[PDB]
Amino acid sequence: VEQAIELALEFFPALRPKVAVAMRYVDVGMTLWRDVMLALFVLGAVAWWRAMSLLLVIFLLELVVQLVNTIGAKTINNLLWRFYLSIPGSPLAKDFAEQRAKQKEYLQVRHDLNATSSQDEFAKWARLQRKHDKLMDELEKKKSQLDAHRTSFSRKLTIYRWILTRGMQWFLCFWFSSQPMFWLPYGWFPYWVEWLVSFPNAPMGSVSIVVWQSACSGVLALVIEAVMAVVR
Amino acid sequence: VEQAIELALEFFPALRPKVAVAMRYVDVGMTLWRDVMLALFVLGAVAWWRAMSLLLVIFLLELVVQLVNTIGAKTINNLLWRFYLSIPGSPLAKDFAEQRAKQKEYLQVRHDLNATSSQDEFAKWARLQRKHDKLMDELEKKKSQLDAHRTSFSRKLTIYRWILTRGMQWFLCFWFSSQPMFWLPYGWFPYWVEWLVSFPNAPMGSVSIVVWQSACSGVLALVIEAVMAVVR
Amino acid sequence: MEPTLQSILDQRSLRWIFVGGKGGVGKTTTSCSLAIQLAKVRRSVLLLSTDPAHNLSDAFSQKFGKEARLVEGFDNLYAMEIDPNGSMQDLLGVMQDLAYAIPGIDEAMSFAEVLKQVNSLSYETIVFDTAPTGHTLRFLQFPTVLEKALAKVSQLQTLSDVMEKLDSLRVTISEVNAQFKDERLTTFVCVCIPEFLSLYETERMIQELANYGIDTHCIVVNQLLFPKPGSDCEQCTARRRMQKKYLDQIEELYDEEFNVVKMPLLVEEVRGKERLEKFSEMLIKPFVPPE
Amino acid sequence: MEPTLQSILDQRSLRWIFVGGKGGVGKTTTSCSLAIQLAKVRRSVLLLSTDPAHNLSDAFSQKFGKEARLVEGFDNLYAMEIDPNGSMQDLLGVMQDLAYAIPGIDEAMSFAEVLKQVNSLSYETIVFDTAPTGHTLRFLQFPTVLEKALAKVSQTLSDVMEKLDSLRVTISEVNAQFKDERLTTFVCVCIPEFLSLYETERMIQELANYGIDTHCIVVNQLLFPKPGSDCEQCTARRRMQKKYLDQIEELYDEEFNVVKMPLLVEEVRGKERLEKFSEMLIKPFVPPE
Ligand SMILES: [Zn+2]
Repeated sequence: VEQAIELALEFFPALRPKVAVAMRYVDVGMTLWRDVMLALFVLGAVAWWRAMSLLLVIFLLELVVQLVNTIGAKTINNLLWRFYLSIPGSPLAKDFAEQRAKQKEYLQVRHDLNATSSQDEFAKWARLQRKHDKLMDELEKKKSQLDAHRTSFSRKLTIYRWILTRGMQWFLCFWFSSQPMFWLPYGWFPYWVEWLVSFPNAPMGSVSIVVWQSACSGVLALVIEAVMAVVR
Repeated sequence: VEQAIELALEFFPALRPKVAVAMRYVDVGMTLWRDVMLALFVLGAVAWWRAMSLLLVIFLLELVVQLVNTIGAKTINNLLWRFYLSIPGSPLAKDFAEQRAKQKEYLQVRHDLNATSSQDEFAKWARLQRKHDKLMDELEKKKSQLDAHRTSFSRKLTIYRWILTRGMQWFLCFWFSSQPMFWLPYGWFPYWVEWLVSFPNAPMGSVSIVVWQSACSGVLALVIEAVMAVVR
Repeated sequence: MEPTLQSILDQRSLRWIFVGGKGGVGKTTTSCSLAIQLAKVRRSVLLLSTDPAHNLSDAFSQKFGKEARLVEGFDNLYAMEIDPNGSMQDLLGVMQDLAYAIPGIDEAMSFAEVLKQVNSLSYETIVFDTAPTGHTLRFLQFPTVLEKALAKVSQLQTLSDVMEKLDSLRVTISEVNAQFKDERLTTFVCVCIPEFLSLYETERMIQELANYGIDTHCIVVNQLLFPKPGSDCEQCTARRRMQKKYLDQIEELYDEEFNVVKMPLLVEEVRGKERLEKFSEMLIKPFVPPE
Repeated sequence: MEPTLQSILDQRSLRWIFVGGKGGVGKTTTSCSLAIQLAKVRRSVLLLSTDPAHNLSDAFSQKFGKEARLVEGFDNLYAMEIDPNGSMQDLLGVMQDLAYAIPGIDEAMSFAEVLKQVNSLSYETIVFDTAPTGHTLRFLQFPTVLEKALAKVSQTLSDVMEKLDSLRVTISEVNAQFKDERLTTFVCVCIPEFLSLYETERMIQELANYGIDTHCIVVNQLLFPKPGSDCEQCTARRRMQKKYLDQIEELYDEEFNVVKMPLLVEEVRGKERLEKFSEMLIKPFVPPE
């Protein structure tokens, strides 16, 4: 991984730059491949103004992939925090308020503890200390209860979002696959490239919905990095 | 995962067996694919008795892949334990013996501590307690030292074995690639199957060494599970 | 409450008596006084000491060892001052590494064979005495220690023999810990003296047994000097004045459901049979002057 | 060794003094007795106390609040018997939620504002008083707590972040002002019984486990036998008090100093009565023993 301990063990043995140069040329094909998918997405986007619904389905999936990028796997539950600071009919938020109320009596008796004297109220000293370790055990019982419920709620809503994400990531390819989305100009692409359409059953000469599924995330991704120039 | 809580949340919404049936047919292709690799391993095994050295190279690589299966990533260092209980010229095992010697004085003075009395030798009481926490700090210093050296030695020898493993996993495909390993009978396989020989530069109608690299691990793997019947 | 230990005499179902605290209080005098006062109305009472102050010899001018016996002047006084280090002398190499694996192993095995020697005979009741608390209170954790020990060796000469021996230690210590929480035959008393820290660590011990589920009802104090009529030392007056200040706070807590045993310091380190009888008699009839 | 505190006297570059221990010893009377002969040769000495017993009210019959002042009969006695719970009074929802992960917040803020007011002026030396030890020396963790406070977060938010950064650099320089050993000292107290010797011995290696030495140990209530007159209690009490007293003579008499302070009749109050008690810390009275 470091390419330094591998050189520290390369001394034990006694060509390599030929494969080193021969490997790096292959990435040019995939970068210009994504650049031509960028140009065909530009020409697909111009054709809608002068002239359907599935493109808007991809339009919503772009904001889904954006939230996939600017995901806070904790901050989604930070939205769930104000989600559950709202409902008064919540059973759990009632005990959450009782938790904060007990925290108020905790800090209150701790103030009365340190305010008290260890000389002439030693009986009240011990009664405070007993109430102190009385409440100290029930404190983290709620930390075991509610944070358990919270991480289970996260495990629910991860899949609850994941269904809405990958259901559209596999339905688009299930249905409306043979039905051609649009027809490529005759003669622009070699025969072997057109084959891509043939494998999902769509008629030869039209495009499928994959590069629209996966690589359109890169299309807004540069606009995502445009926002990286906006704030920073 | 359970497909029961997923049905408990399927009631919130209002086809599915079409994808259920369309998915299950794909595994037939991979099972008959492994059955034809089984038949080609049978015909490759018959061709050696009536007839070389690279088959013995694969023979050693089979025991390498076996140790890859019955790998103990700790138990390799269990071999390293008796490896380093052997050399008297080791610098580290000298301090390991000094560690056990200090452990002997530790338990000795701890016995003299608990054997002593806390009333009439209170100066010796404190001198014992001071020597106790004197040695207690130097105890885990060696646990930080030698176990660090041990995990670094493991990180060295993992790659030291990994070179001997993947160097034979790629050299074989580098050299002796165009040079044909053996010739397929004329007319048994369709032209498209012969495609595999054509890509590594070996002449059409002969085979290369891939299925011998990866799928021969399955050949002894059932014999590996034969050992699962031997002990159990 | 009733300022005596008469309720300790009255329950015939009592079997085990625990007595302790911290140093500087003279627990041995309380121990032998409790033992001899128990011998008035009991059948077979055995004392046992593990504190390295070999004090019962000084209590009776007679050497004792690793075997019980009857001492003179009594038909019920049996004791043997033993050492915890004898089991490690029995260890005197892999078991030393096991003793390194967990900070305590051999002391529990010594305690176990001690209790097997205890339950070998047919004795009525027994009593105890211990060291400072951090090395004392781990005997309650000896079942958890042996649980860790068997969980360790279950992953780790014949090993089946020490497996069956440790299983016998397991079931024996489970019967002992089960007998601990029954509370109809196991009691505990603690002692202290009128100053700050002596009173301080006392409630720490009480809340310790509170978080292990063992109550008590009796707490003894020591050296409570009451003034002689007429005669006075001028520094003794101020010592008594400050002594009452810490006394009344112990009244301010433990007068609800505990007992207070007033015991004055005598002029001599009380030895001899008859002197220990007169010293023990005050634990039934409480002396009270007008104060 | 030397039975006095002369090394504390002629140093004159000291700035910080830590004196505590355990209760029932009258350590505040020892601290005032130290400070009296402290100011006899000095210029600007300030007392600070934080124990909930307001002992300086008993010491001078004059109430001290949250501001320094001077009491009569002196030109240098300055003190303010403050409470740390005023910082809790200063905290009377996220800030109150911050008490969960770290149970100690207001004590570090109190040491902030107090040591800021201390280092505001140019006083020569200060004196201190503390709670019991496990609640005392947890203040040494304040650089660690503020370390993780700055690690917790790392314009209503960043301004307090810069304020806590100023608290960070201030507490880092004051902790750098601690291990110098030419201005920061420590004296512990004890009394002749078992447990006081026990927890004092437990106290010493704690400052050894933080890299702070000591050389001065004070004992208290050392009873002396009266010639001619005799009490039968005091004989055996003298025996018991000697028994531990000789045990400490095997302990510390090679690199520590032993202070003999005998008990008196009453709690010594008032200035002129306290002066004779404060006299014994330099000229040690010694009967023939
Ligand atoms: Zn007297």
